[PDB]
Amino acid sequence: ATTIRRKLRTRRKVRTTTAASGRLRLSVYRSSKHIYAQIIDDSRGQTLAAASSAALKSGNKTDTAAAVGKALAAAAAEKGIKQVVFDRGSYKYHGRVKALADAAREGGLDF
Amino acid sequence: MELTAKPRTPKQKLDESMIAAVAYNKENNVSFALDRKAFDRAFRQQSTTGLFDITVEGGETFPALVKAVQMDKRKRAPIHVDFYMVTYGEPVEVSVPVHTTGRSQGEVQGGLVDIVVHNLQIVAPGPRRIPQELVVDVTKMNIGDHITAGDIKLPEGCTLAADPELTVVSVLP
Amino acid sequence: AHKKGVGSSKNGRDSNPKYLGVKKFGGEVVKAGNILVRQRGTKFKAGQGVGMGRDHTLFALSDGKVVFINKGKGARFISIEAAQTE
Amino acid sequence: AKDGPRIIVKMESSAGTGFYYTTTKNRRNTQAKLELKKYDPVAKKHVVFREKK
Amino acid sequence: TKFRKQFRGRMTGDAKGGDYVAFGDYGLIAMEPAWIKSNQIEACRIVMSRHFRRGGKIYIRIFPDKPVTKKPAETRMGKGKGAVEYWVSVVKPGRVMFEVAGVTEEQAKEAFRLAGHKLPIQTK
Amino acid sequence: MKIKLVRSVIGRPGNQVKTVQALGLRKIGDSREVSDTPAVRGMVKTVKHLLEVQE
RNA sequence: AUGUCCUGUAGAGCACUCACAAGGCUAAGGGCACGUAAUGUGUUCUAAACCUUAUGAAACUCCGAAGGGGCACGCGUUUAGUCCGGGAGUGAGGCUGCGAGAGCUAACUUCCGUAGCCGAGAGGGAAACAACCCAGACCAUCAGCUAAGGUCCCUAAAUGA
RNA sequence: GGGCGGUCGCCUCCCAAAAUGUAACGGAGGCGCCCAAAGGUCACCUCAAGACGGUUGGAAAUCGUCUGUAGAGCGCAAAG
RNA sequence: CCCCCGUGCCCAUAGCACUGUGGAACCACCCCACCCCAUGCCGAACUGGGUCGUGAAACACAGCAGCGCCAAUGAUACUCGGACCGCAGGGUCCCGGAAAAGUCGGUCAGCGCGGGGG
Repeated sequence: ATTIRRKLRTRRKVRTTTAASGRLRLSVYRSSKHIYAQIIDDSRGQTLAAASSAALKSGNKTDTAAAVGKALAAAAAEKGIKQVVFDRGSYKYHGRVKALADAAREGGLDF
Repeated sequence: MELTAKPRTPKQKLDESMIAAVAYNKENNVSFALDRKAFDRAFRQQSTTGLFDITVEGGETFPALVKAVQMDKRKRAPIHVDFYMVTYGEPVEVSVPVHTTGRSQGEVQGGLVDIVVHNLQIVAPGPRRIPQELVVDVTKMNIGDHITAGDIKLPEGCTLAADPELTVVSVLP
Repeated sequence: AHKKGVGSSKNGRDSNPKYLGVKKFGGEVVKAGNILVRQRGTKFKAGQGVGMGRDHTLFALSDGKVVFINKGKGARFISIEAAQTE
Repeated sequence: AKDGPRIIVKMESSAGTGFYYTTTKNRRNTQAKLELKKYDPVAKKHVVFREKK
Repeated sequence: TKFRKQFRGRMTGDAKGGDYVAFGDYGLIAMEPAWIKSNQIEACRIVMSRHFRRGGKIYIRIFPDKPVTKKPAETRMGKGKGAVEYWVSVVKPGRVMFEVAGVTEEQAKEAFRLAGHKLPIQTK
Repeated sequence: MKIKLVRSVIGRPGNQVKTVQALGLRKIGDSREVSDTPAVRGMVKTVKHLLEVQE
């Protein structure tokens, strides 16, 4: 259940970046292919660049999230580099929410 | 059976003999009028049965039909009704009536003339025309027969409304 | 007191509605809509509720507070054209 | 407000050095006499509260 | 013979209404909310059935609205009591429409009987 | 360019009366012109059938 | 004049509310019936009620305004926007319009609000007669016209077309 | 009108006259609570209701299912 | 100009049904299961690792009315206002604002926005 279950966190998330706008958003995607990130500052915005693979390629779920949490925690974070951020947390918390956010402050960001 | 007239107001619409009139043909709105002599040739014998002309003041020639019937509420001075004219690509309202005619084979057990008091039928008609040819009221009023609305001698094609199952004539003497 | 049938002799009761801020009028944190005496925050009365609507208003100053869950509060960022400062 | 063991309850806490009766009730569904608790008093932290008279 | 209870109430006001329909045979309509005493319309069909026939059924388009509350008369200087009157009130709706022939409107001839006001028959 | 006035008094609600607090004028015997405010072209049209062209 | 937002009456209309008429169908329904392991077999009628036909309404629904308020742009008449105080009144009205409430929609009976009127000023019309059509005044002139009302008379004014 | 009866506080409106917006021997439902939790946090789950035939199962209580302007329920009138 | 995980605008001119198709980069199933997470029971949509296979209804695309859905200044219904028929309603004209169904059309849009390609 996703395109029927996934509805809990959407507008309820954006209520701290739009009720304060002092924290960033966060994409977060399953796929289990690649990893990426792609965030945008303030709820009134939704456009920014990113990157891709061409780094270390060997698919995974656990140890692959914490990576970009620092491997690409500034490569795209041009504007300000870091400026009070908040995580998405769409679904549960398998560990991709941990090993990412717990490897987020690893390189950058002030959460 | 001519036309002319114009008045964009309910002035000559409430002055002895006249009407009000409505038109919305393809690029042809306005509100005409016309007198009211033999202006009750609707539900008589012309109920969509056939379609002559009119020769309006100036241009064109639109046949059209009658667009149901209406007369007048309570009295008998038909306040303004309506008038369809075949020149549109989606309105509704069809005039397919269902009468009552004959000696009434009701004196079999107990029952009088085919009643019916409604003024609405399960009908549909695609374009806009409403032919004139249908019965339904007869067919040995007794039991193990009946004859209402659901299919019958139906204009031309099929039907479309909502739920095909009104009541209309029926039997039940 | 004491009562019975075939007669009755009971009172009746209401309260003060008192809407207050009257639409396009300055702003500040007045009140408006005592549909619910407890009330709640609002910031900036957009005019919400079920179905499409929201009060054509736009007029920044301060917070707002309004109605109940019945219609809707506001809290919108936007003055009216203003956005920079004051 | 009535009196005579039937309906209503008349209990009201007790806390050492945390002067306050809690001043609220419920009912005798739960045990009588005894009445374990916890919860904040004057302020500070939580204090005694064990109920008695 | 209308409601069975569901509390009293109702108020007044006259004009016309809305309940006219293109009849199939020989209509008949009211013309404003005239006078019918309920216990008048309680003598509307039977009077329209002295002996029209052994059997026979047609159609009407109305139904008893009513209550009024009249109260005694020992000293009218009070509130109320209860209905104890009853009335229909209508517009220009259909109520008869024969389906026979030679008879035409024989029972729409002594319909005007219990009718202090004007109630034509028309036709459709 | 040369304006005049209608011909009526009582029998008119306060709505039209708001043509008085607008263009101050007593009686009818002698009427006059007006500024240059097209946003008044609709402040007499209530009982238009009483005035003239502009004489 | 204009910008902008809403209230949701009047009504349409209906599909959650109460009930409404006719047809198809509905009897998981009930009983008249030689039965009789639910009765498999079979039958007859509302009835819940789905669709259709297509019903009403103060307390109905995704509809929709007159009007009104909020402020703003600007001036036409004038202090309109702007509180503190010496002291009032006497609390018990009437009527036409606007709609209901108790009500054989009856009552210069009774409740309500909204313009006016008489409680604080006269007339023509209205036979004279508080709210009705016209009109509210500084004292004096046997000076003029307008609206109502009238153009045969008792007391004005064309039995003019 | 005396007044037995009936009335004396709060809350739902109908009628109240689409902002506020009154009355009434005009009318209908009650009360002066609950709760250590129907409070705060995070999470997942759409309710009555029919149908499919299968249990002690002569309806109904069991379950799977589509439908479901969701018609449940959210502590006791009522509106929102 | 290519296909395409995606954030809005939005809120039925993107509800359902019919044809077929792409799979290798998009996306589904799956595989293995003890361990992070420990699912009312189990680990199946909530689990750790991924190279077969296939894309079948579910993932996509245009054609695509069977009814929906947007569907008009135009006659009606409703209305600030003016003298009147006239009985309260109701009603004539003057006369502004100016529903709905019905008349066509269209419906399976469209623009910025992060890419795996000849």
